[PDB]
Amino acid sequence: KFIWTNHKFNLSGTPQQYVPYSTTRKKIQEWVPPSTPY
Amino acid sequence: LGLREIRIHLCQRSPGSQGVRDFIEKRYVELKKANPDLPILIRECSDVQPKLWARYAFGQEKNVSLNNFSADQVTRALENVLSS
Amino acid sequence: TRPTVRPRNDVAHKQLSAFGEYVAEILPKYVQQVQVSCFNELEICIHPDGVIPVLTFLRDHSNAQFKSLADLTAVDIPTRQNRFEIVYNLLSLRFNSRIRVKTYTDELTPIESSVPVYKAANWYEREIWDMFGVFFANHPDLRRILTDYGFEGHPFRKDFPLSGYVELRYDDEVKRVVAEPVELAQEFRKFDLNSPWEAFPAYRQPPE
Amino acid sequence: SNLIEVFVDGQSVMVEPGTTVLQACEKVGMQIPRFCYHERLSVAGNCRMCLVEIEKAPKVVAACAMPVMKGWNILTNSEKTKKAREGVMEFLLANHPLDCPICDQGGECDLQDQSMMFGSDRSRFLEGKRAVEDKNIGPLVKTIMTRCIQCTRCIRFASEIAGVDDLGTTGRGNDMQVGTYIEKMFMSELSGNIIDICPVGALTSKPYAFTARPWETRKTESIDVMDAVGSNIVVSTRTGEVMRILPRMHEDINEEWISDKTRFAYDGLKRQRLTEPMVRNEKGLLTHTTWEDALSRVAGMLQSFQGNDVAAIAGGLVDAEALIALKDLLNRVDSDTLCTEEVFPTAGAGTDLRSNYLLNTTIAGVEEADVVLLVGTNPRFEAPLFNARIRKSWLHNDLKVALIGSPVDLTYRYDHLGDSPKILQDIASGSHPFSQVLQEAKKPMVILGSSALQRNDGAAILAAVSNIAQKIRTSSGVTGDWKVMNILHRIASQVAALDLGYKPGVEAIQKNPPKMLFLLGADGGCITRQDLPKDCFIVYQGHHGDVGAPIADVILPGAAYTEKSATYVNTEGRAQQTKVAVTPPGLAREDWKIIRALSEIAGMTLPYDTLDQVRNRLEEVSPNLVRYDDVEGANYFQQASELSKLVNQQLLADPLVPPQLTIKDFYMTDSISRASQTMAKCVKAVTE
Amino acid sequence: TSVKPIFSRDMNEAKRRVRELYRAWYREVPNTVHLFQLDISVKQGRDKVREMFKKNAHITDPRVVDLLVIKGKMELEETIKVWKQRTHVMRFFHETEAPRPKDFLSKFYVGHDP
Amino acid sequence: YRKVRFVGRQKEVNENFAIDLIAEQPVSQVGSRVISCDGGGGALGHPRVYINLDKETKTGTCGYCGLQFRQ
Amino acid sequence: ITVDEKLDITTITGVPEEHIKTRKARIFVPARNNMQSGVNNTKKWKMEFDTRERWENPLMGWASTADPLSNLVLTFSTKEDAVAFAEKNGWSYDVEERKVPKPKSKSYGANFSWNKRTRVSTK
Ligand code: SF4
Ligand code: SF4
Ligand code: FES
Repeated sequence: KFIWTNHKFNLSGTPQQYVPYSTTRKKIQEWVPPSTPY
Repeated sequence: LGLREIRIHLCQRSPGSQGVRDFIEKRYVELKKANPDLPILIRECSDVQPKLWARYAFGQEKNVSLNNFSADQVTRALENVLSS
Repeated sequence: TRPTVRPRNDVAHKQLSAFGEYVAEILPKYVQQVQVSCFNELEICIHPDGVIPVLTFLRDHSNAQFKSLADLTAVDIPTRQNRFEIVYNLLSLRFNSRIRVKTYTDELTPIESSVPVYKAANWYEREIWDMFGVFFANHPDLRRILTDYGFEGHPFRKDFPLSGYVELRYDDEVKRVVAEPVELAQEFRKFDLNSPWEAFPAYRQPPE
Repeated sequence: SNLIEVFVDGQSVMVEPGTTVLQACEKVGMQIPRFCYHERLSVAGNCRMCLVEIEKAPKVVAACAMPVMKGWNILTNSEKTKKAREGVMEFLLANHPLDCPICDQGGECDLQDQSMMFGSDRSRFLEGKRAVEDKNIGPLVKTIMTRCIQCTRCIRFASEIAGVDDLGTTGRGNDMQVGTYIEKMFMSELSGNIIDICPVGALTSKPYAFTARPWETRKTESIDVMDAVGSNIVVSTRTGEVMRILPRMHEDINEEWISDKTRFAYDGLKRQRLTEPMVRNEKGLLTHTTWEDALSRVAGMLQSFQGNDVAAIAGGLVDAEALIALKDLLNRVDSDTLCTEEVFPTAGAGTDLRSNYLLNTTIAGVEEADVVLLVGTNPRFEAPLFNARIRKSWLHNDLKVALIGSPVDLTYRYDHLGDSPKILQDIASGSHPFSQVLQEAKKPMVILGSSALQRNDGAAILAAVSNIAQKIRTSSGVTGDWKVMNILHRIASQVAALDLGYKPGVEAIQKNPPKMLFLLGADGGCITRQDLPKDCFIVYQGHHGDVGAPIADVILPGAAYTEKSATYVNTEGRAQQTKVAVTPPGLAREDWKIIRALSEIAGMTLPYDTLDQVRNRLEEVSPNLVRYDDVEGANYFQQASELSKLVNQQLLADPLVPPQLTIKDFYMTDSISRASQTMAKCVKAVTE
Repeated sequence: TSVKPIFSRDMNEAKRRVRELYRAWYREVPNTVHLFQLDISVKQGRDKVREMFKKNAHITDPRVVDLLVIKGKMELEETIKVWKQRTHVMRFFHETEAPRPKDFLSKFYVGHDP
Repeated sequence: YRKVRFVGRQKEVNENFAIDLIAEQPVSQVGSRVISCDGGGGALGHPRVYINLDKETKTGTCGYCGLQFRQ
Repeated sequence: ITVDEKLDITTITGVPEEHIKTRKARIFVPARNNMQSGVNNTKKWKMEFDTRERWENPLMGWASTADPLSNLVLTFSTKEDAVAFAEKNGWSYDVEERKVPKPKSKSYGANFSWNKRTRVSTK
């Protein structure tokens, strides 16, 4: 287990080229303004 | 307006400035025994040319100097501005 | 101690004490220090005056040949108050030995070319003018080798931040390949490896 | 004349009769490896990793505790010593389980920078390794006791300096643990400072717990301002953010010690923070506007008001370089009536000559002092390092103590003299004793706080206590000069914010209704909008949002204490300049550069741009704020001893009480504390 | 300071020198401006030369004023010949690089803490 | 704002997650005091580390290993 | 020989660019990381400059930067020869001071005492 069944390739656009991204949680957590009341 | 404040700078040594140190002995307790409003300022050391400073008229600085004086020379040098 | 520790040899260390004893004997106008590297090599600390002179004595003699010039180089040390350093390095073909000649300097003080003594310091002196900035006078030619035509910084000295000051990139807005200030895609992380406790007692700096 | 010569490694060196081997062999530049020995603590013998080998005697001694007699030959490096230091540090690697990937000290530990350089090569054991079990103490100290080389450097410290006696040694033989027999959690100030002590990774810090190893960081020295004594700290930066902070081992203030609050409080620095300018809008609407926009909003409104109708008050941790740019600007429109948030009662002094205004005998004075009387304060939770700078000196030589009012829990044996303001007076002559004891004292000392001085009768106790200092000093009064009467503050930047000449106490606004205020104070509950007249606007300036963020007109951001090169002052009147670390987030800018770009867009344009043209101005208005860390000789309280006797005001009657009692209020006080979410974890582990 | 100077002695032969190679530059800007087939107003080429020689003005010393020369004496080797291909030259006049504010309030809206 | 980069690119992300995949393990027991945690097979796995389970009911899985472990 | 004595305070100009007058260097003795007791990381007076902004790079989060010095630490051997290299290259600077402990007086065997107040238990 924990390994595949068939296979894949190295393809140029498959459409899926995987085009990596960032894997992390946010950073500074900006402030929320207060709601409707004065 | 003025005036506003008076800052007597001095030095701890180079006794050539000692008049100021002596001026406190002479007129401070007495000089400021009146004027219970003005907040004259003794700050520490310019080490050289113990320039007296004063500030008034929207924060314009006027700096007299002193280098080597006697005791009463400065006592009369202060009312130069203080009368005005 | 024997199995893993490099076995020493004494004979090589007796002679290079002698033969170097007396080149502080016969040219005292110049040589200001000499010593023996524990591995059986010599270092002759020489004033900047003799450079053409001393080699010329080392150039020919029947007691010291030193015809083969191998490696000229430099080192640049701040907090030596005279920055740079030279190190000449010469092999004497008959007597099988290496004797290196250290001569200090600054940027402003010139040093005089060795080129008529050996013709193989022709390049090694063109280079150093590029890198560190030392200026060798009376040199048949002085030019720019190892570096591009733009570097005005003289890199290998210790003030050049590793990435130089101008990255390069080509743009099609006209037809050239032009130069815009350096903008990286990663910080070049600075790690910090220097561990405490002073593991070397023998080199222990003066007590102070 | 009283010294010995002893040859270390065949080199002569002089040593006072009664220094040990280790303090000699340091003088010539060697470290005998160390485990249980440490300077500031006491000494015991149970590491056995320093074995020096004496010359001509078959035994091998230990260089921690044993004197040095007429000259031995102290032989560090031979084939005898190297037979021991290799043979101990293969013992204490017998049980030391296979951490170091993940032991959070894994980059500094001393089972690591010994046992490569000194000592062994590989191991022969081959099977074994007890593993005991951990427990918990508090939400700081994290405890894996599987390790414990058992120097017993955490234990001799509790019974020592921070006087809380809890930790113990429970057991016999191969098995003894350390942590406490019962379940008692161990919590106090300075006792978050252990985790410098323990040489291996037994005790490691909670909030930091897993974030970064220590070869990656960047040590940029700094100074901590939440409070009087300051510090000397050192920050750290990974990616351009703060990770954790240490002490810097200054030799007077912070011996090696940093307090607890100044350590775990970096954590509310990146939490809730105002990153922009925010415009006014008329409603409860408050919105973000481009930097240029809400600058002029308040620019013109200065061209309206004039005279005392516009007054600014800055009471907080603000620097000593935004206490000029703001003073000269608001004083070049000739409107002053400005003070700080604090309250310093004044009669005939309090600015001039200062003499009573700062702590006179420095921290390093206490070490010599003999008789002490301190009143109206709980020195423990304000300036926590002036406390234990008594404690260590209360021990190690004799010292006497007395407090006035509300007996609290301190760490050492004092005695409550009396509780009321009305006790001070009768001590002028003989009554309610000491009577001669302050009188017979060779170096008396008296310490008044900022909590008691802040009463409504305040100008009396200042003048009532000064008398007893005059009472003694006029006799001799010490030897000698040896100044006596002195004060201690609890607030971060005041002695700067004051002896620049900014009048003490918030009154000058309390008499009239000035329309336009600038709040740098700012979070004290002193001035409200109800107390103000009609909606004429106050402009908040500062980094946080705590209280006074909503009640305000137009706000402007700023940089905290780690982002700006500033100048603070501690209560001996030194000058310590914090240094840049992270560059401030979003759009916020430095404070004294937000003044001059308020000036030029308005009428007057102040006479400087760069920093050095700020401090020359700091140099005119004061001489000693550019003298970094030197205590200049001044007494000058004779002439103010009499002149402050001018007014005759007498006391109130009511027992003195400090604001802080036992703990829970120590944490959330200033600004950053309040928003620090870990304090929010150790405040609820107090109540229950 | 005692060290041998390079070429000059004090300030005069030195400031005869900087006057000198000026003309080698001033006489030859343009032969290149047709040679590389680079197009500019030939007077630009005579503004830059005079823009640079006025730059380092505060120099108080020989062996500095000789040092700068040894650089300046070189360039006329490369440029009066062709060792550069159009793109080692034109880099003097920076075409692409967006302007710097250099004023105050133009900074304060773009960029942190210069 | 940031989110326009993977438009049409299908955004590789991790189908399984180990955030907790651990708790499904039949947390073991021994009947003894201290144990040897060398995991995943001899000489492939974390360095040997011995942990004490004496609490009441807990264990301790050494933190390299993760695999829920107790008596 | 052309010895030609004179005095002109050594300075050098043109090699860096605007970073001559903009910055302020600093000369300081490193403080000993306190998590460990090793005293050998002291003893050399280095220098290191001011820190300017590191921002975030909006693709990954590497913190990319300008300020091309930012990472240099030279190591000098002493103060007399410390300032030697700021003037000679001509930029502004500042100085800190070295620190070493009190003498001090510590004696085991004073820990068991008749009338003294220093008497330890469970050491
Ligand atoms: S804790 Fe100290 S000893 Fe145990 S592993 Fe980490 S470093 Fe090695
Ligand atoms: S913490 Fe680790 S080292 Fe410090 S005492 Fe307890 S066990 Fe020994
Ligand atoms: S270091 Fe030797 S006794 Fe602790």
